[PDB]
Order: sequence, then C-alpha cells, then structure tokens
Amino acid sequence: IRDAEILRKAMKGFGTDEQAIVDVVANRSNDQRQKIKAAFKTSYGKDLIKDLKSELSGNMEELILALFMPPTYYDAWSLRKAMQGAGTQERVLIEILCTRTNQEIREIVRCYQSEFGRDLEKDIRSDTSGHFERLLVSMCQGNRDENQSINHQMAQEDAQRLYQAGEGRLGTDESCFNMILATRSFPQLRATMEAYSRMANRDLLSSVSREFSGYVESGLKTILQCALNRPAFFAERLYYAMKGAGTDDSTLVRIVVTRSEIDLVQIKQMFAQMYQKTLGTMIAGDTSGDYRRLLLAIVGQ
Ligand SMILES: [Ca+2]
Ligand SMILES: [Ca+2]
Ligand SMILES: [Ca+2]
Ligand SMILES: [Ca+2]
Ligand SMILES: [Ca+2]
Ligand SMILES: [Ca+2]
Ligand SMILES: [Ca+2]
Ligand SMILES: [Ca+2]
Ligand SMILES: [Ca+2]
Repeated sequence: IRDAEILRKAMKGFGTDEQAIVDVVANRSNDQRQKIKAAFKTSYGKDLIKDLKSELSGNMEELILALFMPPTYYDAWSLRKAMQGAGTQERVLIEILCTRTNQEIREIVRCYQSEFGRDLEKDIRSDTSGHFERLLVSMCQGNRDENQSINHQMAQEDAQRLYQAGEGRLGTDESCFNMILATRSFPQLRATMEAYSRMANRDLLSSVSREFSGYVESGLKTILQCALNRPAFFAERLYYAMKGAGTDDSTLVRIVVTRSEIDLVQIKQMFAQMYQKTLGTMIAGDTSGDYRRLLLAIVGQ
C-alpha cells in the first residue's frame, strides 16, 4: 500500500522519477512485487504494469516488466515469445528448458496451459524437429532422476554406452545421449563424465561437439555444463551477452531477473573467476541510464 503510493507518486505529473521506481522494485522480492501490484490496483483501480508501460520505455521498461512477472509465468511467457510466429530462438528454449529443475518445469507446463490455453509440448514439436525436438520434449517432462546419491556401476555402464554410441562408431546413436543426459540426476551425470574421461581419454563435452552439431549439441552441452556448475553456465551466457559492441539486452535482462532470487551470487563469484572481472564491472561498462542503475541494484549489495 505504501509501496504502491510511491510508484504512483513517481509517475504522477509531467515526466517520471525513475530513481524512486528503482529504489522500490530493486529492494523488494518477487513475492513482494506481486503484492505491490495488487495493492496498487485496489488503491487506484488501475493496472500498475500498464501505467509503467506508459511512463517507461526501452530497456528500462522491459527490465521492469520482467521484474514484476511471477518467475514461473515469466519463463512460460519467455517460452511462448520464443516460439511465437515464424522463426524460433532455440537459444531461449535451451536456456530455460535445459536449466530449470523438475519442480520449475512442472509449474511452467501448468502455467503455460492455464494462461495461453496451449499445450507447451505440442508447441515445441511444431516449432522444432529433429533430435532437438526430442531433447526439448524430454526436458518438458520434468522427470529427471532426483536421487542425489551416486550409483557407481550405473556411471560406469552409462559412460561405456555413451562411448559406444558416439565415438565408438561412425555416426551417432543420438537417443542414447538423449536418454542418459535427460534421465540421470546431476551428481550422477557428474560421475558419468568422470568415468567417461578415463575410458575414452577425452571428456564427454568434447565428444558431444564431435558427434553432434546445431542446437542439439548446444542443448546437450548445456545439461552437462549445468551438471558440473550451473551458475558458471549462466556466467558464460552473461559474458557472451555484453561482449562485443553493444549488448544482448534480452538475455542480460532475462538471466539477471530469472536467477536473481535463485543463484545470482554464485553466478557472480563464478563470473569473477572465469573472467578476472566482476559481473558488475562488465554491466557498468555495457549499460547506462536508469536501466544500468536497476541492473546494478539487483546484483547490488
Ligand atoms: Ca506495501
Ligand atoms: Ca505522468
Ligand atoms: Ca525523470
Ligand atoms: Ca519487508
Ligand atoms: Ca512505453
Ligand atoms: Ca512458430
Ligand atoms: Ca532460430
Ligand atoms: Ca514438426
Ligand atoms: Ca559490449
């Protein structure tokens, strides 16, 4: 109620107080940002998101818009917009569908139905094909093994099978990589890759690059890279987003927002090590305006 007043106050009159908007949104959780959305509608009978769309613009607007969406609905929205129309940004389908957990995936499948009236998996099969469709479909099941204990005989056998399905033959037996990489738990996949390094004399990630290509290779490496160090995978994705002239603002916003309340800290510590440069320094050089002030506040203190 008090928070809803400030945003209304900061939008009232000519112009906008963008600093006040940041001081509220960046210092409030997502659960709290939903209760501010609700307190706003009751106090004034207007939607806050629409009033924010009228008085913000550009990267500031989309970063604030992302920050007010519930985490589940945001992912589901992000998946719909990645398939909407002709074309597909399979990078977005990999970043979500290959990195979210079983719990997160099942909420998306529920929210995707109850909000757009569409079948998530059905949408995936139409916008994709090949072994990538199969990989994303497995991802959509949200059915990865959850036992976090290591089964050693399984790790051995699995690696041997992965060895025989790719390197040990001409061509590749893709569904074998689909099976283990989509069914095995993350500590189990880590044991699989350790068994695969000694027997193959070449780590599992390189073999994926050799026997696979395209978005399947990207998707498969994503799962493996997440099994090793999921925060480090995002760090690399954020590094790619701001390297070069300009910024991939869609990605930089999406990763900062979606992982802000999950594992952002570990992403920063990873990013610092992999690049000898804080994630804040990279952003502060690549962004400006209030849009920068919001991004730094979210990483923050
Ligand atoms: Ca309040
Ligand atoms: Ca105004
Ligand atoms: Ca202003
Ligand atoms: Ca509080
Ligand atoms: Ca606008
Ligand atoms: Ca389409
Ligand atoms: Ca594409
Ligand atoms: Ca198809
Ligand atoms: Ca740049």
